[PDB]
Amino acid sequence: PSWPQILGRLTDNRDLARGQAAWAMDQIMTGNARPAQIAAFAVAMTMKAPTADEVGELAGVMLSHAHPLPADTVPDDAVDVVGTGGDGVNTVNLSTMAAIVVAAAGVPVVKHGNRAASSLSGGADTLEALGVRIDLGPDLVARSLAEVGIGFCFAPRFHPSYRHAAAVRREIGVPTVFNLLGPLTNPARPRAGLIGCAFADLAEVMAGVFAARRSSVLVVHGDDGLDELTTTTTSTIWRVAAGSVDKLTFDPAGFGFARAQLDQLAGGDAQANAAAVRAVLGGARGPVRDAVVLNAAGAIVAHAGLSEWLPAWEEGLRRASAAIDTGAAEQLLARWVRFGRQ
Amino acid sequence: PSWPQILGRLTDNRDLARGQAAWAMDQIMTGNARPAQIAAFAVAMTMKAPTADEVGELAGVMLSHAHPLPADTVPDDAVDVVGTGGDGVNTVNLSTMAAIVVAAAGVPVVKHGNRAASSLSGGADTLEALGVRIDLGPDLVARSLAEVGIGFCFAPRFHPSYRHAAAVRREIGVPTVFNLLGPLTNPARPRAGLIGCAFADLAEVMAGVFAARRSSVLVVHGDDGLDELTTTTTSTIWRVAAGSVDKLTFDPAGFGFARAQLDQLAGGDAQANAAAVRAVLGGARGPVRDAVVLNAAGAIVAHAGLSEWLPAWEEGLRRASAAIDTGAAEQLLARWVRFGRQ
Ligand SMILES: Cc1cccc(C(=O)O)c1Nc1cc([N+](=O)[O-])ccc1C(=O)O
Ligand SMILES: Cc1cccc(C(=O)O)c1Nc1cc([N+](=O)[O-])ccc1C(=O)O
Ligand SMILES: O=P(O)(O)OC[C@H]1O[C@H](OP(=O)(O)OP(=O)(O)O)[C@H](O)[C@@H]1O
Ligand SMILES: O=P(O)(O)OC[C@H]1O[C@H](OP(=O)(O)OP(=O)(O)O)[C@H](O)[C@@H]1O
Ligand SMILES: [Mg+2]
Ligand SMILES: [Mg+2]
Ligand SMILES: [Mg+2]
Ligand SMILES: [Mg+2]
Repeated sequence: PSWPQILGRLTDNRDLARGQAAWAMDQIMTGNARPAQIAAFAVAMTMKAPTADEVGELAGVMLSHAHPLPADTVPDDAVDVVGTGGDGVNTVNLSTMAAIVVAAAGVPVVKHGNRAASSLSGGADTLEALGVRIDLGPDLVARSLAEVGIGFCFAPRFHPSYRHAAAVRREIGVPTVFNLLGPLTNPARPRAGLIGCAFADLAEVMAGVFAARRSSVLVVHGDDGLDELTTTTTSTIWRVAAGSVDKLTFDPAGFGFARAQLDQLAGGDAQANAAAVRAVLGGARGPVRDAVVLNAAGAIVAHAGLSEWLPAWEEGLRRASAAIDTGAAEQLLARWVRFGRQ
Repeated sequence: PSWPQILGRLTDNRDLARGQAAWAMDQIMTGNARPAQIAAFAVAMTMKAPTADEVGELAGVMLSHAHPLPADTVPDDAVDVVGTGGDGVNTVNLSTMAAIVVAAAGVPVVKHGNRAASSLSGGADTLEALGVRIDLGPDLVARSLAEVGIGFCFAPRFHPSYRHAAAVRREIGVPTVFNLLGPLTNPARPRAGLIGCAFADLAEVMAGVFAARRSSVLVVHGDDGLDELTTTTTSTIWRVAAGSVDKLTFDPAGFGFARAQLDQLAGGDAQANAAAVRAVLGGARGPVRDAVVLNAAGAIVAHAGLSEWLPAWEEGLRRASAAIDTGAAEQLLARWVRFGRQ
């Protein structure tokens, strides 16, 4: 394989041969690619329209180079709650809040996360502001998961070889196929998740990658553009189960939720967003709670799919709400903060 | 304007707004674009499908930054004979040989040229092997043109600010929109030309750029893939005159030209291709001579267009053949060599 061969194929609008995307990614992640080659590949793959096979190869190479969690430390039914980001709306940290609630309902959560790329405060930034340790390596994430019920895998900590693509992605600015990879490369490799996708036309491709792994995942795109299940309108859900992908539209009104305005979900800096988390876990009613409960329920539905759509959602909403109302979610965050200080 | 705005528009498969392509090219030419940005732009422009407007903007910026020739030193009827290269056939240097013959026939030639990128020996390489000084500056090119009847503008000498782009292009190794720019950026700005294009689907775009300038040009693509008028089969000609383009099919059988095999036009290294030039100029009969006379005639037809198709060709073929047969073409090369030495 070569860069002229692979780039030529992509610029002729042809799907790559098996292994070529993987060759390319490994060149990038071993530091052997020129910035121009990285850029050309990212842009060419994006404009050609990447396939699930190709994206699966890219994610596969990343996982092959990632720091793994130690053996037998991740429950077979662990779940992720994470998105691509890049929706350009700068909301409160819905995945992060949902993840805490889900863990507090008793579902093991091993969350992939990162700092913001465009938003004011990313999930890692807000957790940091809350006193949660976002710097833990493999051993300690495994202990967090065992002792607290949730572990946070800070992406740069687990994916140091991905640094080689970092400057190039920033310099070109524009989203590419690489913006699909975050949720696909959780180093603990949980088999269930509620996965946000900001890019409506590529969500199906992400879903295809999870289907090839036989993951139980809901890939979600709010029809208002959010990489979350939204409360302002319907959401599109690519449901992944038993290796197949089913496309659905989801309306929260079907479960008694009132329509919200997008500005009701607006975020701010790390301190402002940390305060927003504290308010929801404290039992404040309103639009931010509703969106958290909705997304937590989605994660629980994905979890249930590891082993029907309507009762699953009803049970998910019931469990997410109870996890907040009992105080369990607020207590879990406190215990998480205390685990880190120890 | 910004790289994210422009790259975003292109990856959305949208034509650029007026002036955006020029903005981008000026950033590249001033050393202000990162290699990753250069590469992203080249690839995105190529896959979106460039317009004549866009390519014209890129060319315009290069000419703005190029070393010009001194005022009133280029004849108003000067002609170029040059192609994109990149046809992957590795032939003898047909444009270079044609240019010498055309000049010997009395048509002033200010040739844009460069070393090979893929071939074993490009026009510049073969001229160097013949003893011609290829790297002369504006003042001396102008003197060459007046005293010898031909001048050669070495692209890297006249377009020093293009070095950032040229480097990225070698790194990604695949043809892009930038491979159209050579024939479009002759620093002497001749108004006529015989212009080869290796890319059949983009020749019409090149022709459009020349039309906007109201040049008299034949943009040519051999139906065997050559960026030259071929003798192995028919050629497509985008004839540019009166600011309009019309596409023609051209068969040299109509002028008594026998079919050649592409193998008979095969080239080698600079010394072998220099030998091929000497052989043609020395009056050897055969497929190479035929191909040279045909392309020489084409340039003379373009020159005439600055002012009927078939009579123009007949006159061009007669003048080309005679320029060789009288030894005028051999003697002009000898004078060209002496000029550079003295
Ligand atoms: C995967 C990943 C690993 C290491 C660094 C980065 C980084 O870019 O800094 C990274 N990217 C993401 C990580 C997550 N994530 O959830 O951990 C989400 C999105 C992205 C992204 O760049 O689009
Ligand atoms: C324009 C130009 C200017 C400076 C350098 C280069 C280079 O790349 O080295 C260059 N490119 C070409 C120049 C000519 N030319 O006729 O002088 C022909 C083709 C090309 C090309 O790369 O496609
Ligand atoms: O700056 P952006 O590109 O817009 O990304 C915003 C955040 O979304 C992603 O994580 P995640 O879904 O886990 O965070 P969340 O809690 O805010 O939803 C990403 O890792 C960022 O932390
Ligand atoms: O390596 P390549 O990409 O295949 O290009 C072959 C040559 O063709 C172009 O010039 P020109 O038309 O003037 O040269 P010629 O005499 O060989 O036709 C280009 O500048 C190269 O010198
Ligand atoms: Mg999210
Ligand atoms: Mg989000
Ligand atoms: Mg040529
Ligand atoms: Mg050629």
